[PDB]
Amino acid sequence: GPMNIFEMLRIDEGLRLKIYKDTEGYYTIGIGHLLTKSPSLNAAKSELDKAIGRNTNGVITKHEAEHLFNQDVDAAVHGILHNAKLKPVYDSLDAVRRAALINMVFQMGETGVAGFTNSLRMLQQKRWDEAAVNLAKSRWYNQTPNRAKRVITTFRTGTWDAYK
Amino acid sequence: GPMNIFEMLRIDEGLRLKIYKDTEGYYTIGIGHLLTKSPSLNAAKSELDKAIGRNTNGVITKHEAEHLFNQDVDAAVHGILHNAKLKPVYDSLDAVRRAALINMVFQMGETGVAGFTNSLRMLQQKRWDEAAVNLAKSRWYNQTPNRAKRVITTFRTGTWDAYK
Ligand SMILES: [Cl-]
Ligand SMILES: [Cl-]
Ligand SMILES: [Cu+2]
Ligand SMILES: [Cu+2]
Repeated sequence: GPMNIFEMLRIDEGLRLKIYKDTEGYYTIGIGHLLTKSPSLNAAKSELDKAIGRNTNGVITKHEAEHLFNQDVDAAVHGILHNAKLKPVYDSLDAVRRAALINMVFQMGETGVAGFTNSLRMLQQKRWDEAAVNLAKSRWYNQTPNRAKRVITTFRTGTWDAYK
Repeated sequence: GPMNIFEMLRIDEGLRLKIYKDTEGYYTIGIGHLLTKSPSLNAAKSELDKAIGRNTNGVITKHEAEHLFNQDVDAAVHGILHNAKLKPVYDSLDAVRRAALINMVFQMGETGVAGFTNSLRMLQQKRWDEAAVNLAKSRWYNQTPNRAKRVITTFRTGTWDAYK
């Protein structure tokens, strides 16, 4: 198998077939698919049953998680292209550097990554080292350091060495 | 290896970005995606708007068409796996020939393909020439000869020769 965004996020997020609380405490399933920010487990069960189209009882198959994963990766890509701040940054970046941005939008969302501003401007201006240093000072690095370290390596080197 | 089921159906079905009527007469779009059995263009446009999530106005993009195509191919595979007559034939076939069975299901549906009792039994028993002769005797061959010929050649030879 070769290297791509789908294989990148698979190593980062991992697979979980049952409803679990994430790093922020929100109910999630599959390959890091956020169900609800609501504190109720029942609220998450309704969102899951909606996304799958059957009574899941908080349990899904690997294939069912693959569908959500492919849908989330695609949603992240379209989200970047529809965001006025994210799209000019995206188009400038190369194939491998685009994947690193998708990873962040998969993890934090459209609005969350668009709030970086300075780091986004640095990547658009091709300043790879300056952006890498600035990303470590962010709240994203303090919360998930293992995750961010691999993404920062991808944005600075322009290669997928952090996964090889 | 650029040849597979997706490429096989791209050749057989073709790509159309405007609402068209199939061989049967029903409103279709993309790479053979059935919209409705209704003879209304207003009803089909509504079914296309609900499938995409925007005011399409009868026209879709190549990307939107690839989404519907991936959904239909997946649905065709599930149709085989959920069917008790289709699954043992599927599991006994090689990769190239599995694609020819998915092709038939994509085109006719799980129920219609299960009606080829004798031909399916011949495919399960590895009787390639006998299956080829019997499949040509069907209404499927009379209604759409050129597509059936290709699928038959694939089942007969176990190669991609009918396409490339
Ligand atoms: Cl997500
Ligand atoms: Cl038959
Ligand atoms: Cu898409
Ligand atoms: Cu599926």
